[PDB]
Amino acid sequence: ELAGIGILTV
Amino acid sequence: MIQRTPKIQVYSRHPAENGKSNFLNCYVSGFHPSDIEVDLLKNGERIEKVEHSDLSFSKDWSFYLLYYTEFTPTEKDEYACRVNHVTLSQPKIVKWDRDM
Amino acid sequence: GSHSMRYFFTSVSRPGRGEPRFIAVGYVDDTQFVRFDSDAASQRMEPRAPWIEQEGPEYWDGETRKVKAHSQTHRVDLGTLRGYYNQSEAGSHTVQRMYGCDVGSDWRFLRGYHQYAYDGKDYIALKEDLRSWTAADMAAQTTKHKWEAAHVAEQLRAYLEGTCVEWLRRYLENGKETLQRTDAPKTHMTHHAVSDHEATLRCWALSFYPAEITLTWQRDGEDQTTELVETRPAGDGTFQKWAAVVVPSGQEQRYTCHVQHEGLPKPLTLRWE
Ligand SMILES: [Zn+2]
Repeated sequence: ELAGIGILTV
Repeated sequence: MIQRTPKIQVYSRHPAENGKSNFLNCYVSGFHPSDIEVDLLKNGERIEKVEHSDLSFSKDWSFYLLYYTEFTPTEKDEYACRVNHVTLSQPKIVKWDRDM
Repeated sequence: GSHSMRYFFTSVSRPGRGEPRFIAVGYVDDTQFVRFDSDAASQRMEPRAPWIEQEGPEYWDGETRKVKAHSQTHRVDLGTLRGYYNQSEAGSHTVQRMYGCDVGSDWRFLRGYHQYAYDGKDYIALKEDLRSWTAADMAAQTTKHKWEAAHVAEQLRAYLEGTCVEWLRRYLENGKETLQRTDAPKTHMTHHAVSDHEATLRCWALSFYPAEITLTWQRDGEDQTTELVETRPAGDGTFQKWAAVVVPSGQEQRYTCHVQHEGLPKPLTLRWE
C-alpha cells in the first residue's frame, strides 16, 4: 500500500 | 538536464513458428526524457492494435516501456519497430531479426 | 529468498499543454501489481495483478486517495523546482520518485528507501539509516532543510519499517502462486558465422523469473569480454536474455557459457556440442 505520511512538497 | 538514447530490442514472446499465434515485442529502455514515439510495423505499415506497459524506470532513473502486439508470423511478413526520441537525429527502425 | 516492494512515480510538465502527466506503478519483486495514470479513464488506482483484485473497496478508495495526493504534491514540486533552478516555462521537466522496502528470506525488514530525482539526476534521497538526507546540490539543500524541519524522515521511516513491510508480506501471501515462484531459464546456444574465419556463439536464457540472472562466457575457464543485452520482458511474466562472443572458427570448444539463476539447482554450463 502507498505511504500515507512522509510525502511532502520539496 | 540529462538525455539518454533508447536501447531497442525487437523479439517474439515465444520462439517463432510460422502459422502459430504469438506476440511481437519492442522493448525500449534506458531512455530519458520519457517522451518517445514507438510504432510496430508490418511490411512497413504501422500496426494499430499495439499495447504498451505503464511507464516505469530503472535504478539509474532511465525509463523503459514494452510495446507489444498479437501476431501470427509468416515466411513473407517482415516486422520492425520504429522509435523516435529527442536523442535521435532521425527515427530508428529496428527490424525483427528472426535468426539469432 | 529476499523480496521487495517498490512504488515508482513519474511526473512530467507539459509547457503550454496544461496539467503535468502523472504515472504511478507498484511492483512486488519484478511483478507489477497496481497503476495510476493521470491520462487514463478511471482516475483511480487500478489493479494489474490477479492477486491484488481481491482487495476490497476500502483498499482501492484509500489507494486512489493517496495516489491523487502524491499527484498533487508532484504538481506543486514541478513549479517549485522550476523556481529553484530559475528555468524557463518553455521546457518540459521530469520529477521521479521511488520508495519501498526489502525483506530477507525470513520476510523481516532488511532495508528501506526513498529517492527523488529531477530531470534524470539524483535530487535528494533518504540515507540507509532512514534518519538523514543526501542532497545533490545547492538547490536541493533547500528541500533538505525543509524536510528536516518538518521531520519527514521519521515519517517515511515509520512507513518503510512498518506499513511497507506488513503489506509486502500480505501481498506475498495473497499472490503466493505467482510471487513466491521461480521459473528456471530454458537455455540454448546458437552458432552463426560472421565470416570465413569467425563465428558468433550466442547463449540464450528464456522464460525465467525473477529477472535477476547472470550469463557469462569463459574461454578455457577464464571470463571473457562479448556482448550482452539488457534482460527484457517476454510479456507473460517471464524474462529473456542473451550473451554472445565472437570466436575464431574451429575454436568453439574453447568456450563455455555459464548461467546463474535462483531457479537453477546449480549454475549451468553450456557448450556448442
Ligand atoms: Zn540461425
